[PDB]
Amino acid sequence: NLWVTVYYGVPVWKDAETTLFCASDAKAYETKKHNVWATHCCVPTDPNPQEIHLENVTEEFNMWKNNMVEQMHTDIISLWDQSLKPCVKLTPLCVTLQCTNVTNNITDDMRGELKNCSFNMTDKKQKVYSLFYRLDVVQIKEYRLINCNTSAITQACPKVSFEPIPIHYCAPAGFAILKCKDKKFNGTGPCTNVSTVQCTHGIKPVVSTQLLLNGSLAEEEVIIRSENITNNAKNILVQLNESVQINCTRPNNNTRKSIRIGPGQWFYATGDIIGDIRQAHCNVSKATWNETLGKVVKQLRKHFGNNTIIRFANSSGGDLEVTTHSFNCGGEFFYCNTSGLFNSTWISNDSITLPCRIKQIINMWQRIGQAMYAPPIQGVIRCVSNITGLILTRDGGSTNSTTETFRPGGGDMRDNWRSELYKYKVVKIEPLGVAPTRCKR
Amino acid sequence: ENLWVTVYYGVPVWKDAETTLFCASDAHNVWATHCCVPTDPNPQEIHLENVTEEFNMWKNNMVEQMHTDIISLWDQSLKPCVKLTPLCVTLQCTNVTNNITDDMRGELKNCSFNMTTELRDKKQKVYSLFYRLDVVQINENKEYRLINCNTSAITQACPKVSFEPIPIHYCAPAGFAILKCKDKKFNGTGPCTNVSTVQCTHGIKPVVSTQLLLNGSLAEEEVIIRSENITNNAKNILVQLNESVQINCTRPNNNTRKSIRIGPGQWFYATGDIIGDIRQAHCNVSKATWNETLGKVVKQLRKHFGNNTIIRFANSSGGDLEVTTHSFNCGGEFFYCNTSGLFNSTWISNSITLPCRIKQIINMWQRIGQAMYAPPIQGVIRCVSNITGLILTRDGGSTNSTTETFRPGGGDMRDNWRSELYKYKVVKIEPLGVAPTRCKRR
Amino acid sequence: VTVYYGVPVWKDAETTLFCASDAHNVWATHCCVPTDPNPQEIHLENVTEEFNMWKNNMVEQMHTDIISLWDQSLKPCVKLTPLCVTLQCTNVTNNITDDMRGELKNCSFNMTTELRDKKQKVYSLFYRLDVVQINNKEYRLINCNTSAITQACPKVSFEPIPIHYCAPAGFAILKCKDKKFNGTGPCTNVSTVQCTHGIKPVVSTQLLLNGSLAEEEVIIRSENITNNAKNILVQLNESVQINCTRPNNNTRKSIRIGPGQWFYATGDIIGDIRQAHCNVSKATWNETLGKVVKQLRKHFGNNTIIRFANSSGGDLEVTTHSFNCGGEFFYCNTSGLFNSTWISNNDSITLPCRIKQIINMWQRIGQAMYAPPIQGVIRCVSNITGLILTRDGGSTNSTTETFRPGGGDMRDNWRSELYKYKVVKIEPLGVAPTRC
Amino acid sequence: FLGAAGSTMGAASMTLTVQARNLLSGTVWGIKQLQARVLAVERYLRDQQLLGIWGCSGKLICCTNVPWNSTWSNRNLSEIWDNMTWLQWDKEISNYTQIIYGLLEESQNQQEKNEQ
Amino acid sequence: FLGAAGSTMGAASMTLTVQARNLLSGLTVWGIKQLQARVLAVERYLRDQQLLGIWGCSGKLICCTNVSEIWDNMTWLQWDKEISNYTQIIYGLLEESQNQQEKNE
Amino acid sequence: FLGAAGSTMGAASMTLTVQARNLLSGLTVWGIKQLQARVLAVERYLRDQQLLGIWGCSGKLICCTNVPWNSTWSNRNLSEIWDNMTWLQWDKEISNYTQIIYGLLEESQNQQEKNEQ
Ligand SMILES: *[C@@H]1O[C@H](CO)[C@@H](O[C@@H]2O[C@H](CO)[C@@H](O[C@@H]3O[C@H](CO)[C@@H](O)[C@H](O[C@H]4O[C@H](CO)[C@@H](O)[C@H](O)[C@@H]4O)[C@@H]3O)[C@H](O)[C@H]2NC(C)=O)[C@H](O)[C@H]1NC(C)=O
Ligand SMILES: *[C@@H]1O[C@H](CO)[C@@H](O[C@@H]2O[C@H](CO)[C@@H](O[C@@H]3O[C@H](CO)[C@@H](O)[C@H](O)[C@@H]3O)[C@H](O)[C@H]2NC(C)=O)[C@H](O)[C@H]1NC(C)=O
Ligand SMILES: *[C@@H]1O[C@H](CO)[C@@H](O[C@@H]2O[C@H](CO)[C@@H](O)[C@H](O)[C@H]2NC(C)=O)[C@H](O)[C@H]1NC(C)=O
Ligand SMILES: *[C@@H]1O[C@H](CO)[C@@H](O[C@@H]2O[C@H](CO)[C@@H](O)[C@H](O)[C@H]2NC(C)=O)[C@H](O)[C@H]1NC(C)=O
Ligand SMILES: *[C@@H]1O[C@H](CO)[C@@H](O[C@@H]2O[C@H](CO)[C@@H](O)[C@H](O)[C@H]2NC(C)=O)[C@H](O)[C@H]1NC(C)=O
Ligand SMILES: *[C@@H]1O[C@H](CO)[C@@H](O)[C@H](O)[C@H]1NC(C)=O
Ligand SMILES: *[C@@H]1O[C@H](CO)[C@@H](O)[C@H](O)[C@H]1NC(C)=O
Ligand SMILES: *[C@@H]1O[C@H](CO)[C@@H](O)[C@H](O)[C@H]1NC(C)=O
Ligand SMILES: *[C@@H]1O[C@H](CO)[C@@H](O)[C@H](O)[C@H]1NC(C)=O
Ligand SMILES: *[C@@H]1O[C@H](CO)[C@@H](O)[C@H](O)[C@H]1NC(C)=O
Ligand SMILES: *[C@@H]1O[C@H](CO)[C@@H](O)[C@H](O)[C@H]1NC(C)=O
Ligand SMILES: *[C@@H]1O[C@H](CO)[C@@H](O)[C@H](O)[C@H]1NC(C)=O
Ligand SMILES: *[C@@H]1O[C@H](CO)[C@@H](O)[C@H](O)[C@H]1NC(C)=O
Ligand SMILES: *[C@@H]1O[C@H](CO)[C@@H](O)[C@H](O)[C@H]1NC(C)=O
Ligand SMILES: *[C@@H]1O[C@H](CO)[C@@H](O)[C@H](O)[C@H]1NC(C)=O
Ligand SMILES: *[C@@H]1O[C@H](CO)[C@@H](O)[C@H](O)[C@H]1NC(C)=O
Ligand SMILES: *[C@@H]1O[C@H](CO)[C@@H](O)[C@H](O)[C@H]1NC(C)=O
Ligand SMILES: *[C@@H]1O[C@H](CO)[C@@H](O)[C@H](O)[C@H]1NC(C)=O
Ligand SMILES: *[C@@H]1O[C@H](CO)[C@@H](O)[C@H](O)[C@H]1NC(C)=O
Ligand SMILES: *[C@@H]1O[C@H](CO)[C@@H](O)[C@H](O)[C@H]1NC(C)=O
Repeated sequence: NLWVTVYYGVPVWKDAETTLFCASDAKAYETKKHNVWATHCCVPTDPNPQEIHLENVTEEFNMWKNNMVEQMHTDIISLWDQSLKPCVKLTPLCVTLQCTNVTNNITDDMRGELKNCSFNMTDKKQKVYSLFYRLDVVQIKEYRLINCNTSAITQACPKVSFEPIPIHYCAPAGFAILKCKDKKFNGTGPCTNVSTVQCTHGIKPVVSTQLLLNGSLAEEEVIIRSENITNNAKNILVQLNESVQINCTRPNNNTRKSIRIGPGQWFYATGDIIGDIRQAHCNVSKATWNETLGKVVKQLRKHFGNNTIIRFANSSGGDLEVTTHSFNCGGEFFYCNTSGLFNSTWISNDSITLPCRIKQIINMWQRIGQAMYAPPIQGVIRCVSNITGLILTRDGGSTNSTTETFRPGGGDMRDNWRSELYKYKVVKIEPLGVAPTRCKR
Repeated sequence: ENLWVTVYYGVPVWKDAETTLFCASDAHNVWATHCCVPTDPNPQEIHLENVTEEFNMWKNNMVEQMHTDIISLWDQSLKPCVKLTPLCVTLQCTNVTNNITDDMRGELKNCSFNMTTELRDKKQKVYSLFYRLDVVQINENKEYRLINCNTSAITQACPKVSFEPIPIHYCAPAGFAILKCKDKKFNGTGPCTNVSTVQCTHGIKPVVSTQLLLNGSLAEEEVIIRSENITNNAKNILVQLNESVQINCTRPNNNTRKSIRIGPGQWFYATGDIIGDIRQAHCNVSKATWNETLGKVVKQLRKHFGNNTIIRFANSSGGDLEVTTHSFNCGGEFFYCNTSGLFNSTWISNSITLPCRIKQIINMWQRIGQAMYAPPIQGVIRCVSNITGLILTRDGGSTNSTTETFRPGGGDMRDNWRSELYKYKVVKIEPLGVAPTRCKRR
Repeated sequence: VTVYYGVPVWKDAETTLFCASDAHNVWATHCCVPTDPNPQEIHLENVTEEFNMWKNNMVEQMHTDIISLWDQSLKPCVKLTPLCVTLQCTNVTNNITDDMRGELKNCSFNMTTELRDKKQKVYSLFYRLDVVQINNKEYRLINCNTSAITQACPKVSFEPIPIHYCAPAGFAILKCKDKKFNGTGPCTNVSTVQCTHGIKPVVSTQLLLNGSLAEEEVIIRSENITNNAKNILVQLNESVQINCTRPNNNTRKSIRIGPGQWFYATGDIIGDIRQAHCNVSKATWNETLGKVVKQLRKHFGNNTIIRFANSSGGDLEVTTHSFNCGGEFFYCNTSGLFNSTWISNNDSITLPCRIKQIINMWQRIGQAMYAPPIQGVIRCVSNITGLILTRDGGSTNSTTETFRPGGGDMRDNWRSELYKYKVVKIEPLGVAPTRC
Repeated sequence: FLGAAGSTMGAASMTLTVQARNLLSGTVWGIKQLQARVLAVERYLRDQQLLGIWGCSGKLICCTNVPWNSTWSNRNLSEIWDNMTWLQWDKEISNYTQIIYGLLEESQNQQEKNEQ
Repeated sequence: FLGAAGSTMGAASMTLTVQARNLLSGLTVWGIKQLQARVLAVERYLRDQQLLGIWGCSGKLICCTNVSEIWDNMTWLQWDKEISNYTQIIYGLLEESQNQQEKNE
Repeated sequence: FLGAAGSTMGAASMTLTVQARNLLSGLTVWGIKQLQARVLAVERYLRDQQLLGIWGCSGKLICCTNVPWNSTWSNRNLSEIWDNMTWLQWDKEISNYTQIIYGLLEESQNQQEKNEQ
């Protein structure tokens, strides 16, 4: 004598792939007035990021199959591309350039690094000149710009800022985001300390390779995470327990040369350099880096053996985007060496200076059909960033050895977001229960 | 009396309506541009017993909507493609004579010209072949221009787009329903006594052609002739065959493709040299099927023109190739075939080879503010299609002693999309109404 | 505290209204919603509503929509960048009257054609206002190399039609029917409507042409009447008819400028060359001002002398009366109208006009439209329905007030019709204490 | 779904649930689909609000305090609930639909104010 | 429609069905703004119904709740403006009362 | 919000009715995705309400109905599915044939209405 009864408001949910909305706090769009992030992720949030603890709930998480990562990746690309649509197309610059070397008060570390180029710019022609970095100019003393034969170069608009601000992803009604609070969670499998939230904690969409800057830190220990740690085709994301401070600069005091190339269409060229010309560079504390790397090794040996030799080595060959520390400082684009950071063998005066290159024609997101030109920044650039995680890869062939080699590397971008979104899962709420079984009318 | 109003929700009634239909399809095609909607594995028909409903294939809503959607998709697919505007230069064109058969002596030209390069300060000299239909004289002398360089920009169609028709199922949302006529001879308009309800259409391939309709549905048992005001010459005549006729078409020349960079990320695909000898493109229709097929049409046709007269077939009237010839799209190549070899007969009340012309500059929606350049195909083309119907017209006049002459017609694409969508109509469900009963109080 | 739903209340709100019209025109291809053949209005008995025409968001929306449509219409058109070349003119002296001496010039120039490797030499006429001499006489277009000059498309009409703005669901538009309402404050006799009346988007400067008339005397509306920084909008009771012409029988040469592009050049004038002009009935104009003056005295004193004078200065967009007749652009001299002193105690006025082709539409620097020529003789007739006036900064040190024509900002033209309308949001849910 | 369309009025009353189930549910293509979904909701809500106004919310069949006017139809119940269908009925009383609906709204307005 | 707006609070209660029905009954690229407008209109409708739902007034035009005597010389658009600063308290109280009423289920 | 996994208690279903307050709490390029999300939120809301309506459960959180429970669906008696099992587990146990139970609920309500009207 059992009967169907219907219950609405039942605490049941299912894994789901949906569209999350992007939100920011109420000050971000008052201060960062022309910032794309604040402008578009305009929904106010975080008055209180209140969690609901789920007593006795075990939930399975998987950071490498997380749709939140794929959505963020797409949202970042889409916004970036939309932001450049109304910007000046630098097609008048695809002419033969005549260049000479800048030899004026230059250091020995930059001979041949800067070039002084001139050309005939669009019934009228005007001879103009500007400075370019070696990386953007290819010989054909006749030269042309890189990415002038395969794609158009779009000048980034100087009125819009891309400076990262925290971004919160928020569930639409009918959905919820679950968090894994287990400390020392390795990105996969069951999590027993779980809570429910409306939005994520706020992730800054910082773009870098090899070293991950301005992210969150591990609570107790360095955490090594990978899809398959015994493979070689997978990257290892290392989340640090403490941040490492890195101080970067572009010491040259630059000027800006504004050239009109059409009806309100302006091109911004590097004008000249005030004072001595010196190499861009980044510093880290030597002592801090040494301790930090030692912590990484201690938590890495657990997967390789405590009698296994762990050595670090620098990157393999390839384009600068993957072989160097791709990094954005002050709005300028840096490509730092890093070989001074990953050069040691671990067996069971106070700083490191990394030289950096500067490049103005940038091919973002590993695409090749588009190129962006970064307008010069006047004055001197200095920034201080926090290294919060590393991306390492492992050499194969170790079967015939007692030593493993780890190298910095990886430029897929998704990994820079997997490192922050690893603790979140999206679930659909299914409030209607049909038949717990109890009574007749 | 004592009858009271009672309100019923979920009542099976409807009215004719115009709504938005959406795409569904089965497992880089322009006909499936994010058509991420499956069809049912069983788009089950719900038969309506004792329901008779009025259908009208003319003045429908589905035909105009289909036409609009096709043009929109076409344009959307061409938007992100290379413009060939920079190629409107004077061409230096001579005759292609090496190993050319007699039929082809004047058909192709070898044109050299100045073309742009990646850099603004550089120029290159290139050459390509053209069909004479795409190239005209500037004044008189080897100086030529492309046919549309005084009309519109020519957009190169994007490579990796096949444009091959996929049956498209049109589906009605929510409270709308598509009613289908299951009669065999409903004859375009009027009540249909055997109908059913469906959610999506059967799947219509958007085949684009003129005069002859290819790869459509066949009539059941007998030929069906449908025309608005058939005892007129004002409207055309749609003939649906009850059997197919195969037509075998080819472009026998082993053409090649010459890829030329014209700018920073832009390529032009030129017709290159031809390997082997050059022959004329053509279509083959078997006499063994055509004569019988045409005779069946005539027998059915001679109902509306009296049961005692002579029916004649003749060729098309003068006009543009898009209306005077039979247009095909095979492998992406555009053919303009001569059908006067089919429509030439006298019917008394008792292998056909069609030469074809080819074009690369296309204006298919009868618009001239746009034009498309069809890239050359690096290979030899053969296709066999099913003729499932005809669009015919007739001569006007009066005192001709009941002599009837029929000619190929059409060219207006909305009439190709009446060969399908004639049995379907969309209605709006209006599931709320009232009736009296013995229920005196709320 | 009972909860009620369907309560007749509202709050002032800013929303987006949609355009509708009666059944190639720029508004006709936008305002695609047909209007109601029999629109209804609901009188609200005993409803007083505060109106403020100077804070009316409907005006701001219309302003934005008109500009947007105009710009969108000009996007798929010919850029005239290819024509910024040295031009070589000779003064045209071919049976030109005295008042037209120096107005037209005939230049030869080297322009593009169908093929990019060919050039053609053409000749065309220009109005002096569009051409600058560079120091044979060499010429360039005004702002030839600094502005983006776009040819208007010959296929689009900008003739104003009586477009209506209609409320979206959840909103309503209220009308002020008080015959003497001065633009601000409470209004009784308020009605609820779904759409505004049809308002022709007429563009003008000093004189407001076409639209509605006041029923009871001349009504003078301003935001702050003692503030000389504000314009005075004066609505007339009877229109003043103006007969305007472009008397020259001009021709048009359609020449090729690109592969699928045509440029329209002014060709040889077929007939004799005369000055463009507008005719205002003299007696009507004098009566019209007398009515305006009486109403001005009500604000400035019944013992105050009222004087009219021409514009104090500025460019053509504010110093002349500008308008568009059939696509042609006129800049008329109104000093012949605003020249009198009013004492408390069969003829006509001809206003000479100039024609200009490159238009700095909506007063945006760097953006201009090239108006193609129109062949034949052009005529139009229009109704002066209102005036825009300003006063001289003479402080209080005078017994005479001087009024001059205004112009410039377009928002003030649209405020002349959208002054009786207000948009409100309906809020049907509410509560009240009851015995339950 | 509409299988009962040819059945009589009193027969079709057994498929009201069947039809109610599919009245809400059952890059050019992308925009068409979004527009279609919005329309489905708008039509659904207009019908549900109307039942709400009439005091029939939540029911497929409801009786109200409105007598059938003898001028709307002149047919026996044995001729209305049988011997014809809803398509025919809808056409026969089509010109009174807005009258009946206005009366239904008024009758409920009175029933509700009478309850305080 | 809004014809009763200037009458009196009492009498205007007799036109509730007119206003309720009229708020629901009413090439493509720029038009996205109109599609957004339609969606927002639907959400506004549902917002009111959703408040009636949580307050326990669903399906009603005149709802009796559990939370001087004029109703003649004061109208809607007057009285409801005076309580604008108190209204949010009322809405909170209406929800709280229903939350306690829900205990009996 | 999702405050418990304390077996199939069911004594505090009011808490998740906040998802029925979902609308009360509320250059276009990717704004389409956000627009689609708003439309879907509305459809989900309306579909649950339609379904409770058609079954005769509208306006209630706990609806005691006329469809008997079958042993072919689940035969765990009662303590097993009330004191020891959670809602997530229960949903898994009766994850299949929910369309059966739902279809039966609609048939039952249709019968209840024809017997009254
Ligand atoms: C104030 O209102 C008045 C009307 O009360 C308005 O004057 C009218 O303007 C229109 C447009 O300028 C005039 O109509 C034209 O008349 C000529 C006569 O030859 C026609 O050729 C014109 O036709 C065009 O469009 C055709 C479309 O097929 C084309 O084929 C043709 O080539 C032309 O391009 C058009 O019909 C109308 O005659 C006057 N009215 C009077 C009485 O003269 C006035 O413009 C408004 N005020 C303002 C400032 O706008
Ligand atoms: C990691 O976070 C730090 C901040 O916590 C980022 O550095 C900050 O970057 C902004 C923008 O580049 C700097 O703003 C500048 O301030 C000067 C003040 O005189 C002003 O003149 C400039 O016009 C500009 O507004 C800010 O000063 C700087 N903070 C510090 C301490 O230097 C850093 O860039 C982030 N890292 C990465 C990789 O994004
Ligand atoms: C880059 O090259 C330009 C010439 O192309 C140099 O400009 C000249 O500098 C001298 C310095 O005495 C001036 O007198 C000339 O008038 C300048 N020429 C022009 C065109 O302006 C410029 O100094 C070089 N800059 C660097 C960093 O090498
Ligand atoms: C990185 O460290 C170097 C030192 O190794 C810093 O360079 C010194 O800067 C001081 C400034 O007063 C000079 O007096 C020294 O002569 C410089 N030393 C050398 C070797 O050049 C450099 O500034 C640091 N960079 C950053 C970003 O802080
Ligand atoms: C009618 O249908 C036939 C059969 O699908 C089409 O011809 C085929 O097209 C595909 C395209 O990839 C080729 O691979 C086949 O080899 C073709 N068939 C033959 C016999 O060669 C035909 O093109 C369709 N007709 C029209 C006008 O589109
Ligand atoms: C710049 O200096 C480098 C030094 O190695 C030399 O190889 C190069 O040819 C020089 N280039 C120019 C343009 O002078
Ligand atoms: C500009 O063009 C002239 C043409 O004679 C050439 O001599 C000169 O070298 C060019 N200048 C540059 C910087 O390319
Ligand atoms: C993490 O940092 C704390 C100090 O904050 C330190 O005591 C602890 O040992 C560090 N973790 C590891 C793995 O060394
Ligand atoms: C970075 O700069 C700060 C001062 O702004 C200094 O205290 C700190 O030691 C520097 N860090 C490194 C790694 O050089
Ligand atoms: C890595 O370091 C070695 C020296 O140990 C050097 O030869 C090699 O070029 C470096 N590679 C990169 C990408 O820095
Ligand atoms: C050469 O071209 C002309 C074009 O009019 C044509 O008439 C002639 O027959 C051609 N000669 C050939 C194919 O030898
Ligand atoms: C068949 O079609 C013709 C077309 O003109 C029409 O006149 C005729 O009435 C139709 N026959 C029937 C039975 O509807
Ligand atoms: C048409 O028939 C001829 C007969 O000689 C044959 O050579 C040719 O290949 C046939 N063409 C097609 C397309 O079947
Ligand atoms: C078309 O080709 C097929 C073989 O693929 C052949 O059987 C058929 O007879 C041909 N048709 C004609 C009209 O020649
Ligand atoms: C056109 O180009 C020729 C080139 O010799 C020049 O002489 C002529 O003056 C140019 N025409 C004009 C109007 O400048
Ligand atoms: C009207 O103008 C006077 C100055 O002429 C100013 O003091 C006064 O405040 C203004 N009134 C309003 C309502 O702005
Ligand atoms: C202008 O001249 C042409 C000459 O052909 C004539 O046909 C036309 O009627 C004239 N128009 C006017 C208004 O004089
Ligand atoms: C159609 O009519 C027959 C009687 O002629 C009846 O038995 C059958 O049930 C009807 N069909 C429907 C759908 O009601
Ligand atoms: C308006 O006020 C007058 C005052 O005498 C009153 O008699 C009349 O009934 C009121 N109108 C309305 C709609 O209540
Ligand atoms: C649902 O059916 C599948 C069929 O393979 C079965 O494995 C699964 O256990 C069933 N679930 C339930 C709740 O009965």
